[PDB]
Amino acid sequence: QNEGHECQCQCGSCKNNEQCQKSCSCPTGCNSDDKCPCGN
Ligand SMILES: [Ag+]
Ligand SMILES: [Ag+]
Ligand SMILES: [Ag+]
Ligand SMILES: [Ag+]
Ligand SMILES: [Ag+]
Ligand SMILES: [Ag+]
Ligand SMILES: [Ag+]
Repeated sequence: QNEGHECQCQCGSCKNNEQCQKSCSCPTGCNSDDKCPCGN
């Protein structure tokens, strides 16, 4: 669960919706769409 980072999602849901831009284990590399089952 490595989500102690800055939301690094290059999507439109994270890059914008800051409701989940602070606790997602996305390994600051998330750059795909079927690799973002993030909701927080
Ligand atoms: Ag994220
Ligand atoms: Ag995302
Ligand atoms: Ag992403
Ligand atoms: Ag996200
Ligand atoms: Ag986010
Ligand atoms: Ag995420
Ligand atoms: Ag993601």
